[PDB]
Amino acid sequence: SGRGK
Amino acid sequence: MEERAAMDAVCAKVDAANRLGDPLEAFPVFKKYDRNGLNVSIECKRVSGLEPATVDWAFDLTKTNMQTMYEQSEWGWKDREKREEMTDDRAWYLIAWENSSVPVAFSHFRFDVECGDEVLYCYEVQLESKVRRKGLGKFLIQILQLMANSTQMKKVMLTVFKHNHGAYQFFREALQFEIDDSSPSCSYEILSRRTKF
Ligand SMILES: CC(C)(COP(=O)(O)OP(=O)(O)OC[C@H]1O[C@@H](n2cnc3c(N)ncnc32)[C@H](O)[C@@H]1OP(=O)(O)O)[C@@H](O)C(=O)NCCC(=O)NCCS
Ligand code: NA
Repeated sequence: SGRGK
Repeated sequence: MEERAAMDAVCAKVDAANRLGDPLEAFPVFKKYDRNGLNVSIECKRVSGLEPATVDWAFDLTKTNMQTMYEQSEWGWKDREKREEMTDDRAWYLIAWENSSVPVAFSHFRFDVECGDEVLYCYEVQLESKVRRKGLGKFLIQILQLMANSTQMKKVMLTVFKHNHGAYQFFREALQFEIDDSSPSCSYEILSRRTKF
């Protein structure tokens, strides 16, 4: 879920 | 491969993928999932191609499933910012329909550059409780994997919460995703599964 660094 | 030419191909492949009419058209036999009491049709569309009601349904399902886990992470839940992300023009959707009227599962993915590589980024994979643990999720991610092979992405990547233990096992163990080098290893990890060419 989402796009972390 | 010369650097400028290498950078050009990377951009060329990502742009070519985003110009596709229907990426699922390369293997239309994956437009049906009929296993384990599930019977579903699957379509692949740019977010622009979805009804406002469907977009709301996706956002809603994601929030219902993920909000607490977002609050337990460094990110926190940010409604407007999650809406922006999921309605970005570059957003692709894989959607599963139980009847021609009922959406039961989706994935938000994109074709993009990440850490210099052409990748298929899986932003979301979200199912209704009732269609879970029936192979649909695994089916959906294989579709992403086939598309990555077909469009010449280097991997399928995603972010998973360390406290989303079930999803972590799904990706890491059942689907054999690795911990990506770009992973902080933070309350999350970056997972990837390479293409084979
Ligand atoms: C996580 C999710 C996408 C997996 O899809 P799914 O259809 O339910 O899972 P599958 O049927 O394809 O499971 C394949 C295997 O992965 C494992 N697995 C899947 N979900 C699991 C869970 N919650 N806990 C532990 N293992 C799990 C199992 O080994 C499973 O095989 P099995 O049912 O024979 O035991 C789905 O259950 C879901 O939508 N959860 C809510 C939203 C979410 O957390 N998404 C996380 C993406 S970041
Ligand atoms: Na997800």
